[PDB]
Amino acid sequence: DEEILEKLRIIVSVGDPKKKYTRFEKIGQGASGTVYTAMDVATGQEVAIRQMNPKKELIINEILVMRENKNPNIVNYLDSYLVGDELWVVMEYLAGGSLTDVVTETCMDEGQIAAVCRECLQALEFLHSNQVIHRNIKSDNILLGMDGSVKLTDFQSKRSTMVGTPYWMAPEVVTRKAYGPKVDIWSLGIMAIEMIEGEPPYLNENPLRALYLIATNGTPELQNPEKLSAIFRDFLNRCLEMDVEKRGSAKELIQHQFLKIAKPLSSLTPLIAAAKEAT
Amino acid sequence: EEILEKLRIIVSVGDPKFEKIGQGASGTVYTAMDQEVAIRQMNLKELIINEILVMRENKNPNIVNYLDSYLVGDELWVVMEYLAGGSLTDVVTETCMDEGQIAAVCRECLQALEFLHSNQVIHRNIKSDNILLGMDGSVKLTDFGFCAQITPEQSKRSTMVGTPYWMAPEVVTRKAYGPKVDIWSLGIMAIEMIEGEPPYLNENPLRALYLIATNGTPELQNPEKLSAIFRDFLNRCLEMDVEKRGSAKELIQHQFLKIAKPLSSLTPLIAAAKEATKNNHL
Ligand SMILES: Nc1ncnc2c1ncn2[C@@H]1O[C@H](COP(=O)(O)OP(=O)(O)NP(=O)(O)O)[C@@H](O)[C@H]1O
Ligand SMILES: [Mg+2]
Repeated sequence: DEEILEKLRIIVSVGDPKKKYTRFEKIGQGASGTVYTAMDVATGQEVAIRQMNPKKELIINEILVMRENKNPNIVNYLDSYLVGDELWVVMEYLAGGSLTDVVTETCMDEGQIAAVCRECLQALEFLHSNQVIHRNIKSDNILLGMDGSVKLTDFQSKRSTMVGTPYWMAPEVVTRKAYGPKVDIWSLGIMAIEMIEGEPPYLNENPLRALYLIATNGTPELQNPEKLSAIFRDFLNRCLEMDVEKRGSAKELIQHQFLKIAKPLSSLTPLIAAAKEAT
Repeated sequence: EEILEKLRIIVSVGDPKFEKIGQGASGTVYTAMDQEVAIRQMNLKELIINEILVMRENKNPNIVNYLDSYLVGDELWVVMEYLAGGSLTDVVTETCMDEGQIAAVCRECLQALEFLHSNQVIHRNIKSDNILLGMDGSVKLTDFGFCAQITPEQSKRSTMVGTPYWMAPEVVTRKAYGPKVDIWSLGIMAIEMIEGEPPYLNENPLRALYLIATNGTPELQNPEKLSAIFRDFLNRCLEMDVEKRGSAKELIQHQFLKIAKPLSSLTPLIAAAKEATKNNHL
């Protein structure tokens, strides 16, 4: 408990978070811990707060790592507090909802998809340079701002029965091989397909059949290949190479020509407006 | 929306009014009482609805008793009977069972299956992890999330449902299949009881699917250690030809079951498993 506490108390701030924040509202769904949205009473900034507390954790190290390493395209650590038999971690939050609501209720054009893909690749290049693998690049984990900001958020037994379909997972992942950061590039490709088709792949499959198809055939079958520009199709091909060596890195894909048709992020705000109206 | 209203409509809206057993996935499980009772909580589909409805409508002494359910939006609760003897997995994984103890478990499982199959229900997820044990050596089946309800109208399924290592070949290859898929899975559970693990467990789940699809009837590591009668029972459970494979009704009459010991013979296995688990944690 010594090492554990002391490191906290270096970084954790003094004060009562109960007075610094108002308008708490549950949204998680912790584990691990419970996650609320709330508002800074001094600045009006809206934040997300996770309250938790404990077998052990890297918690302190991640916390330390994320306080030292921030990036505009991820939701960043803001502050932390030890509150009684609890720990509170305060992180950034955005009010424009998830990419999956946009994907579900609108039809994105290639310029908008390129804008999103570019923001995500900026997050991924950053994370990968810090030896972090997200592992869950999917529309549910992309948060949008009212100004069109884009941030990544939220970053097994063989005997267990599979419940959800792990549609975003790379072949090397589903076949339980050793794997690296490029699994995130695969999931990005899947997410780009989701944006253009308006729903994730494998929707009509059992988890096991989907698992088999991913391992065996790799990329899902494009429902309507004719509809995509050559340059978008090239970008997808680069993301969804089954051979990890041939698959692009985040750094390389940042240079891809598809990203150069990206609209300004302001082009996403009409999509957020549609999605909120729809929901 | 529709499915969640359906779920809502099954649920009791009464006052549940908090010991812990262990936290699984989908979601985490807990102990309690009000008669000793076991309660599950989860906070999000049809699998839940199916499980609840199928359990409600198919009560039987060899099936874990469903009691009630209460939903709180957010989280959802399912209340079942508590079996304090743990799972058959703890036993096969930490102890050696004799043929008499194995026959006893097989008999009880076959009783559950004959009942389910007679009610047009296929379990599709038979494995030691889904067999729970009472402190008196009771043997009960759970986990009805993946069960299929068949009809003369539609008597077969073709979907890859189950857990790879226990799935029958006709299931993994997406052929039209029926209740006897459960008999295959029971045979694999018998292999767990002999060897500690189902075949191919060291392989990744997809490798296992391929091996099942290609190998068919799995081979024992040491067939010579088995009695001829036990070996015959296994052969009948794991026949590639569905027609030749035994039904639950048929296998209940098999000579292997005649050597079953009293269910009391299982409590020393439970004790050993408990002690082993304690060993593992320290
Ligand atoms: N009615 C019950 N009585 C006693 N123990 C139970 C009961 N139901 C579940 N358990 C146990 O409580 C734990 C619950 O976790 P759980 O996820 O339900 O099992 P698990 O199957 O091995 N994980 P999963 O593969 O996702 O189902 C397990 O260890 C079970 O053995
Ligand atoms: Mg189970």
